[PDB]
Formats: sequence, C-alpha cells, structure tokens
Amino acid sequence: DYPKALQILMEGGTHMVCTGRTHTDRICRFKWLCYSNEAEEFIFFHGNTSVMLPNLGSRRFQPALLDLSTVEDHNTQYFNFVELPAAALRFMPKPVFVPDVALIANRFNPDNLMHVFHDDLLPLFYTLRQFPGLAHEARLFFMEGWGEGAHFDLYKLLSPKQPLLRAQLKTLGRLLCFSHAFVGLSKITTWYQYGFVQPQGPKANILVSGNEIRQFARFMTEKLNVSGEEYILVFSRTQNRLILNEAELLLALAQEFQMKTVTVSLEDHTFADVVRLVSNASMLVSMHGAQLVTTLFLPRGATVVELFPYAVNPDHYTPYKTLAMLPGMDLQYVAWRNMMPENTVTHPERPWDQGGITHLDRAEQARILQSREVPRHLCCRNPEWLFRIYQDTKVDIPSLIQTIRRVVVGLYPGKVREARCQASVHGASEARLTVSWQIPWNLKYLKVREVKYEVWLQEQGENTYVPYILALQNHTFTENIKPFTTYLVWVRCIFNKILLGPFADVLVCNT
Amino acid sequence: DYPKALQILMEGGTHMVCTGRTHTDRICRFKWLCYSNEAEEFIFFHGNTSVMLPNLGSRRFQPALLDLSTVEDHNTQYFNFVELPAAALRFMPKPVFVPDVALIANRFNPDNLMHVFHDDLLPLFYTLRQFPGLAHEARLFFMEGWGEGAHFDLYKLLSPKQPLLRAQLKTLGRLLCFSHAFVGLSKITTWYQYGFVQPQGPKANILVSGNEIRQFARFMTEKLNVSGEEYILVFSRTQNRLILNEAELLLALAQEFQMKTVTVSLEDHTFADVVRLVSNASMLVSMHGAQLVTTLFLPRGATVVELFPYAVNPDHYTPYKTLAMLPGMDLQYVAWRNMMPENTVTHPERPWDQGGITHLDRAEQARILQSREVPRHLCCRNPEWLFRIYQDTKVDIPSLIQTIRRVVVGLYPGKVREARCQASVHGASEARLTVSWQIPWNLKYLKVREVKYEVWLQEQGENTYVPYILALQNHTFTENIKPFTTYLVWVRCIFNKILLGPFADVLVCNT
Ligand SMILES: O=c1ccn([C@@H]2O[C@H](COP(=O)(O)OP(=O)(O)O)[C@@H](O)[C@H]2O)c(=O)[nH]1
Ligand SMILES: O=c1ccn([C@@H]2O[C@H](COP(=O)(O)OP(=O)(O)O)[C@@H](O)[C@H]2O)c(=O)[nH]1
Ligand SMILES: *[C@@H]1O[C@H](CO)[C@@H](O)[C@H](O)[C@H]1NC(C)=O
Ligand SMILES: *[C@@H]1O[C@H](CO)[C@@H](O)[C@H](O)[C@H]1NC(C)=O
Repeated sequence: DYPKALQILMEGGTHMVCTGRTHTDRICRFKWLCYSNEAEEFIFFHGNTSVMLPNLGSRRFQPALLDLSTVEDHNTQYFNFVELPAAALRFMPKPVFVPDVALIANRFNPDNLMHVFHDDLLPLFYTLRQFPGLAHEARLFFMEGWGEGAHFDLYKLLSPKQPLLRAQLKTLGRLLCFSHAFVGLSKITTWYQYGFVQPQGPKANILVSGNEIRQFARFMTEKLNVSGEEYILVFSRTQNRLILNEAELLLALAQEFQMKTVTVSLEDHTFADVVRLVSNASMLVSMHGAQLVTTLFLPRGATVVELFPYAVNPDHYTPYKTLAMLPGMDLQYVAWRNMMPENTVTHPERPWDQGGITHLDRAEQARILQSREVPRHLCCRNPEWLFRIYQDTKVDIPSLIQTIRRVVVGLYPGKVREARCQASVHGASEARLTVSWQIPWNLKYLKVREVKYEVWLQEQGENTYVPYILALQNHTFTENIKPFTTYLVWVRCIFNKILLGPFADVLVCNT
Repeated sequence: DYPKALQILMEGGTHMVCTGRTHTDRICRFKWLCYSNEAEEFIFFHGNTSVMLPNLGSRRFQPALLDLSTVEDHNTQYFNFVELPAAALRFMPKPVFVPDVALIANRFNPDNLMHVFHDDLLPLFYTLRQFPGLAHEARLFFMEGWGEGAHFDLYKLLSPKQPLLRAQLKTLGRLLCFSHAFVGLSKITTWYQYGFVQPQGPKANILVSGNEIRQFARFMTEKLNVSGEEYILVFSRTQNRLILNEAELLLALAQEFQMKTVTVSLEDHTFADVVRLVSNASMLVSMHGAQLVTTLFLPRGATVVELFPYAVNPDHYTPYKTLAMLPGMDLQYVAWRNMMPENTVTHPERPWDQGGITHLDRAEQARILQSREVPRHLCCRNPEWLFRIYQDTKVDIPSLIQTIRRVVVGLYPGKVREARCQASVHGASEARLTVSWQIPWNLKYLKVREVKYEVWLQEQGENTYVPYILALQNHTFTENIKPFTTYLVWVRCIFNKILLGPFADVLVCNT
C-alpha cells in the first residue's frame, strides 16, 4: 500500500533493534531502512518514532555497526548507514519499497567453493534460522559487488526467493526502502581464518561441532534432490594442481585397501552427483584445494587423505584438517606431503596468480626455486606460496600407503545435589569437616566409564585448599581444618577426567 | 499432534541456536527444550538431528549458558540445562507439550516498580521485538520462583497471552516440553546497576537513548488505554519516606512557579491514571523512590525534582538522575537534599528492612545515629542506608525553591568523498603534499552549526603526524613533508566538535 507505506516512513522514520555487544556479532533487524543507488549508501531516517538500539554515537564508526561478511578483511566485512532527517524525503525522489523480508549480506569470494561454504552458506543457514520465519520467507541481497559467480546455484538453495545482486538494484529506482530487513551474518559456524593479520590457521575457540555441520549437510542434500557400498573416492582437479600418476594411484589404493576406487571432479559432474558420491565414500583422497570442503558431506567413520605438493607444509594450511577433526565429525584425517623434487613439476611461466614467478622477479625467482619450504606468510599475494601450491605432483605410492597405514558421547554432568557439611571434634581441640552430596540428576540415565568429584575448600579469606579428586560422595577433611573457623566448600562432578560439570551453590561450614 | 510431536522429540532431540559471544547477551532459540518439574531443570535431549550452537563444552558452566534476568546477581541471573540422551525418554513419563511460542525469563524483584520497569518490562519489550512475530504471539514464562507480585497487571501488558509462573507449571505434568522457546533478556536497555560488586551507579556504556525509551512509553500508554495543561505533579508516598509538610510544599511551588500543582500516588490511583498525570506534567517532584521510574513517561521539556532525606547523598543514588539525563530524553534534573537534622524524623524501631536499627546493634546504633552521611556501600543489606532512606522529611521550602531556580539533533557525518592527494616540488628539493576531498553526502540535508575536517598524516612506518583540524576541503602540507617518501592519509569530518564521523579509505601518497 504505497501511500500508507510512504506516510509511515516520512513521519515515523527507521527502526533498528540489534543483538550483540560489538560489531563482530551484531545482527540487526530494521524496518524502513533505505538505500540510495547513486550514493551506494544505506540510510537511517530519523522520524518521530525512530528507534536506534544500540545508540552507539561515535562508536558506530569504531570500526562499523556490524559485519556484513564473516571474513575479517576490514573491507567488505563492514556495514554502516548514513543518517538523514526523515523530513529530507521532501527533497528526494519518491522511494521504491521492497516488500519481501530481506537478509542483506556480503560474499567474500563467490568463485571459490571453500569460501562459498565456510564464509557464506553455513553462516547463512544458521543466521536465517536464528529468527522465526526467515528460513522460508527471506530474499537474500548480496551487496559486495560481485556477479553471480561459479556457484550461484548453491546460494540459490539457501533462500526460497531468488537472490538479488547489487548491480540489479540500480535498475529498480534511485531510492529503495526495505520495509523489513535483517543485516549481518553470524560467525558462530566459522572455523578458519585466512591470514589477514597473522598466518592462516584455525580460529582459537571453535563453537561449531559435527552435529551442526551435519544438520546443514542434510539440508543441502535434500535441496540437491540426492538423499554394496564401500569405496574410495579420489577428488581430482582437471586444470591445475594435478596428480600426475592418477591412474597408478587409483589401482594401488584399490589393491592395498581392498575396495573399489572412483574419481570425481567439479568440472565433469553436477554438484548433486558430487554430493551423492562424497556422501557414501569411505575414504576421500585429494590434493589440497577447495574441493575438499566437501569433507562436510562424508559419512561418519570415513577417512580424509589430503595430499600436499613439494615445499608445502600441511601444518600451515589446515582448513580441511580443522573441519575433519571437529568434535563429533567422527572422521580420521591423514596429511601426506611430497618431499621429492624429482616428483614435482613447477610452472614458472603462468600468470602470477596461477603460480607463475617470471611475472617479475630478479634473483628472487632464484630464492623461490631453491627454497625447500614455503615460509609462514600473510594473505593473499605471496609469490612462493602460489608457485608451490600450483605445482603438479607425482605421488610416491609406497610413501602414501605407509603414511595412511601409520595414521590408521560427551554429555556433561549436572550439579551435585543436596550437598551438606558437618563439623566434628576429636582428640583435644582438633576439628574435622565432613562433606557429602548426592550424584547429579542426569547421571542415572548415562553410561559413564569414570565418575569423579572435585571438592574445593577455602578458609574464608585466602585462596583455595588444593582441590581433592574423589570417587565417593563423602569425605572427611582433617589436615588444615582448624576450629573456630568458616570454610566455603564447592563440589563439581567430572566425567572421564575432562568433562567438567558445574559447581553447586557454595556450602558455608562452621567449625 | 501428539504422536508426531513425541516422535520428532524422541528421534531428533533438541535444537538450539543462539546469538551473542558470552553469557552476558546470549539469546537462544530452542525447539524441543524440555523441563522436569521434579528436578526443576531444563533438559537438552541429544537425538540424531540435535543441534547445539554454540557448542561450548565445559565453558557452558563458566558461569552459565546465558542470562535469564538482566540483574547481575550471580543467582536468578543464570540459565542452564542438563543433558540427556533422547533415548532416555523410554524410561521417563510421557511429556506434556507446550504449543505456544514461549519466552522464558526471570524477574529480579516484581514488587518494586523500578525493578519491574528497568529490569523486566523494557528488556522484555525489545527482546520480543528482536524476533519477528514474538511480540504478537509469545507467552511469557517467569521461572524465578516469585508469585504474581504487586505489578502483575503490568507484566500482562507485554505478552498477548497470559503469562505463567513456575508454581503453575507443576500442575501441568511431570515433564513439559516446549516445541518453540526463546530464552534470555537483552541488557541493551539497562542503565543502572544495583551494587552487587561495586557501589550502585549508572552502567559504564549506556546504549539506550530517549527515542528508545519513548517508543516503549508510547506502547505502555496505549495498552493502558490513556493516549490548558501546565501543572506541577508531586508524586507522594503514603506509607513511608513521607514529605511531612506536603500541603505547604504544594502551595509554595504553585505560587513560586505560577502553575497548578497536583498530587499523585501509586496507592490511591490506578496506574493508568498515574501515567495520564505524569504524561502531561511540566515538573515532577518526588522523594527518591521507585515511583520516580515514571519519569520515563514525562513529556519533552519537563523537569524532574528529586528530594533526598537527611544524610543521603544524591550522587550515590542516581537511577532516576541517569534516566532523566539520557541523551534525547530532553528533561532537566534537579536533586535537592535535606541537610537539617531538625527537619528529619527517624524510625529506629521499625522492622530492620523498613529502616529500624534496634533490630540488633550495640554501640553501632550510636555510630549510625551520629553519622552525617551514609557511606558508599554494596547491595543490599546496609543498616545505615535503610535507616536514613526511610526517614520522613520536612522540606525547607526556601532552600528547595532556590535550588530549583539555580539548576534552571545529533546526526553524524558520512565519510568524506573522492579524497585525493598530489605531491608538488618547490625551492631546491623541497616537497609539498596537497590533500582535497568532497563533503559527506548527507551534509547537504543537514543544518549544522560547525563543520570541520580532521586530517591524519603518517609517514609509512612510524606513528601519526598530529591531526590537523581544518574548515576547508583542501590543505597543503609543507613542514615534515620529505621527498622520496610514502604518506598514508586519513580524513574524517566533525560536526560541532564532538560528532566524529567515519574515516574514508586511506590515501596512499608518494612524494
Ligand atoms: O583444476 C581446477 C582448479 C580449481 N577448481 C576450482 O576453482 C576454484 C578456484 O580454485 P583455486 O586454486 O583458486 O582455490 P583453491 O583450490 O586453492 O582453494 C575452486 O572452487 C576450485 O575447486 C577446479 O574445479 N578445478
Ligand atoms: O509509601 C510507599 C512505599 C512504597 N511504595 C512502593 O512499594 C515498592 C517498594 O518500596 P521500597 O521502599 O521497598 O522501594 P524504593 O521506593 O526504595 O525503591 C515500590 O514500588 C514503591 O513505589 C508505595 O507505593 N508507597
Ligand atoms: C508524528 O507525526 C504524526 C503526524 O505528523 C503523528 O501521527 C504522530 O503521533 C507523531 N508522533 C510524535 C511522537 O510526535
Ligand atoms: C534418525 O532416526 C530416524 C528413525 O529412527 C530416521 O528417520 C532419521 O533419518 C535418523 N537420522 C539419522 C541422522 O540417523
């Protein structure tokens, strides 16, 4: 309803309510957020019912309101708006309204399958499902400035409505206003950082586990219409980073591990067929590369074998190691390296970004050629890294087989209950303290190999009294227990040495 | 549909997706979260589609998953669940399902009007509106263990469905399971902390402003059905903390400020009539106390006059000062203190919690009686604080009038645009650097008293080169500009000295 819509906007203005503490995981819900196609700016209109929560003042630019993309590149990462009085619409073209609920987001690299899944698809899947209804109603708006890219078919599976690119918005009018828009992508599913500040590596406190990956994987499998069976799957590339003796590799793996081997590639199968093959594979063998993000479709119990060309240290490039080894993935991971320069083929004459080093270096071409290992570096330009990563590789088959052969629950306790303490007296003036409790309520439903309890004693005033680990639900303390004194006592239960349960309410004990 | 519901739960288990980084502002969306009325515990069932995002491991108990209440009391603050295998339902009573979408939350003190509005109503209003549909569909479940309390009529205005208390859940069955539940209250509207760790005071970085308070205020006014006119409103108490010369106070204020004065109290008017009176008042006069949270209903331009009894320092008790002075509230705030012991009446013989000090103190009753000012203290027991705060007060009218008489926008710039730099040469070998830019896009729509620009220069390598504040959009740097050198240049625009806009993309300049 155009007149009512324009009136609500011109008089009331924009409304914004956001989750989160800082820009790193603020997600915002907007009503009447506008966008100028000429200025390429989002606009917050101040009207007489406008709401801006949080109201950050100058901190809104330190560095930005929120993160549009999960990749912390300090560039396409950031979202902000500019402020105008709602009354300024009197001097502006009449706006075009977007009635769909929108999710606005930026893609870091839509042409790379790892970036697509890890930076965009998994975050979109769970960001959408944070908010009721978005998953079945939202239209994605990708604002970063890229076109469709090689995997647009995959982005389409995430929104029910056809996504729109920034270029297509210029055709809709000079001033667009969103009646209902969400802005921001959660980083909660991320596990890797690409090396902008320190060398690339896993993130420090990963909050995603196998069950969360698998729920996403099942969703993609159904949207791809692909929901005896022991085989090894070799995920080849056809353009660069080749396995030069692939046919001999396939035969040796089949004979050694005694099961059929099959090849797959992105270039010669539909993605649905890729997912179909990965999803029932017992082993996935592949050169390091973006196709290994399909590891997230493997069945429980499978093995990932990642091959690295000459001079490339597997411990420096662990996005698929990190994924394969997440808690609950139930995969095994094997890295194998080519250490034999006779088994590598370099390509020093290719375009600089496909590995070439003739592009322009003096005696630097000679440092690279003679370096036995690519040193730690930062994103994203390093010449030596691209030179070595785009080598082709002849796999030393006995070394690979021996390497593979060498390299082959979790519920936490509740609080203990009804904890109590009793002081007692013995000898002449000697004090004792007995502490007892009942097992956690959930323990009767579990089958746990080792159950222990940890008791912390503190004389009211100073530090703690060395925790005591016990198997029983009662213990009498004698040493360092003095009469006429108050002790605070805490108890927690521990499953299998490492699953630390919560502490109960502190007990105050008087001797 | 009971069999389908039970099957989805027993096979798939619980799903959880949460916003936020830490327990302080994590809000969680659950499907199939259950609750045992006997154990008084929430239950996460692990099934073969269970999702727990974030998966915190042991950090889920450091200290808790999320905060059920906005008051950081380390007690009713915390929410957690205990984990069970979904298969354990074979050995459990059949669950009762809750079909309504639920918002689960804890109230810190439902009997105190300040705690009700600041801890519960405002956070509920915006937490509900973070998520589409909750505002018109959710049923509140208050789990803290209190009954209805004196302001239950107000909590009812926030959910469209009748809220439920924990006591009423025990009557519904042994095991309840929520098909759709949100858990957590945002702290984003809070402005005060009640002194559990350091003495009570405003919070350090308040993110709520007048427009956000007012949107909430308008909503309450409509749900209360209450949406010439210059008058002063005296908000009296009838039970304790009395103004002993109220009638003389009313007459003196009316004659001095030349407008009608009116009284109001919680005890003798309906809350809707209270809101009706506060909402058009030009001045609100009241003893310090919970009734002053109605400050948030005042019209723009009004004045709050808060009276403090003998020995109570206004600077130590600022919840209504802080509220009145929030950016965008457009209120004035006056605190007045009784410094005259002849004008105070103490009540040393009342119950300890209504001010009494005979309850039990030796020569401590004498320290309190002779102390000229209540010292800084922590929540919530302090004897001297309760003794002084429950005094009655005769107001010294000339002192109050003189005190009142003595004590009587904000849009930020966009980025500058098209910033460029040119190196130039002068004398023999002397280098100059000229920098220019266009004004921010939003500036043409504003009326700003002072517009300046701040330019930061850095010789690539060391720190910055003292920012230069300029009024023009171009400037030539001469001193400390060396040839054969690279300078990074940043520019931001500043409105009225304190509204700092964002920096544009850095300029790289070569001399
Ligand atoms: O022979 C090739 C080389 C690349 N790619 C795909 O093209 C994209 C870009 O490859 P690039 O080498 O840049 O990334 P990488 O594999 O190093 O992550 C990725 O999605 C690869 O899976 C492919 O399908 N075949
Ligand atoms: O004479 C009185 C005293 C208190 N109250 C209300 O009773 C509650 C508890 O008052 P208390 O003194 O405990 O809190 P305070 O006013 O100090 O915040 C608050 O909502 C007060 O507004 C009231 O209506 N009349
Ligand atoms: C804003 O203006 C419109 C009409 O101009 C009016 O309906 C609405 O109540 C106004 N709100 C305020 C807070 O002034
Ligand atoms: C879980 O079990 C049910 C039936 O027992 C089945 O429909 C569903 O596909 C199972 N999911 C997995 C991941 O095993």
